[PDB]
Amino acid sequence: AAANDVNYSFDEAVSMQQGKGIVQTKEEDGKFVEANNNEIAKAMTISDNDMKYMDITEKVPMSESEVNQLLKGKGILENRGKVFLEAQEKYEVNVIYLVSHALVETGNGKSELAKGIKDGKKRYYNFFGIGAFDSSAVRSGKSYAEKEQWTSPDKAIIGGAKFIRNEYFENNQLNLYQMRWNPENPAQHQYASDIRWADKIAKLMDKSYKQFGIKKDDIRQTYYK
Ligand SMILES: [Cl-]
Ligand SMILES: [Cl-]
Ligand SMILES: [Cl-]
Ligand SMILES: [Cl-]
Ligand SMILES: [Cl-]
Ligand SMILES: [Cl-]
Ligand SMILES: [Cl-]
Ligand SMILES: [Cl-]
Ligand SMILES: [Cl-]
Repeated sequence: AAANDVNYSFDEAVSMQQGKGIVQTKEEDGKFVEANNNEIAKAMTISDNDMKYMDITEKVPMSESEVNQLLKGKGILENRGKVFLEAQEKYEVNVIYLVSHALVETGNGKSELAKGIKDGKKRYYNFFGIGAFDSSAVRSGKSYAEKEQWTSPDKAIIGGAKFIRNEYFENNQLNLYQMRWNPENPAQHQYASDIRWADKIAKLMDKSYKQFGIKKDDIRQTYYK
C-alpha cells in the first residue's frame, strides 16, 4: 500500500548523518580524514548530468567489445568485459555503473588490494568494497568475500553485482545518492564513508555515457520532506 519513502526533512537527515560516532570521511592532503559537520551537510545537498540521481537498476546496451574498451588498461579488470555483462544480465545491474564502481574502488584495476588476499591455498578478491576486506578479516573468516567464496576475479565481479542487487537495489536504494545517503533511513545501510563516493563513480559513468551515446534512465531529485 504505502510506497512513500520520503520520511525526513533535510535538516533532520543532516543531524542523523552528523550523529555520534558516525564516520564520514573526505580526501585531503593525499589521504582520508574525518569530514566536519559543514562538509557532510554540503555533500548531501541535492544539486555530472545528474548521474548520482539516475536509476542504475536497469540495463544498458553495451556489447562485450564496448565494455572491454572501457576496461582496456585497467589492470586486473582488463579483458573481463564478458563477465561484467554476465553480471548485468543475471542481476539487472547497469554495467556502466558496475564498471565505474569497480574502477574507483580498485584504482583503475591496479591497486595492490585488487590482487586479493591469500588464505591457505586460495586467494579472495573484492572489487566493490563489500564488507571487511583485509588480512585479519580474511584470516578470521569475518570477511564477506571469504564467506561467499570469491576465489577469482570473475567470481568477485558476479558476486559484487549479486550483492548490490540483493542488498541495495532490493532495499529501494536505486541510485548512487540513495546508496550513499539512504534518505529513507538516514545514516543506516550506507555504502561508504567517503562523502564524495557518489561523485567519483558518477563522473566516470558520465564520461562513459557520453563516449558511447547512452540514454539516461529515470532521474529522481526529491528525497526529503
Ligand atoms: Cl561484442
Ligand atoms: Cl572479456
Ligand atoms: Cl564482512
Ligand atoms: Cl535501510
Ligand atoms: Cl552525493
Ligand atoms: Cl555534454
Ligand atoms: Cl541507450
Ligand atoms: Cl528533496
Ligand atoms: Cl515547498
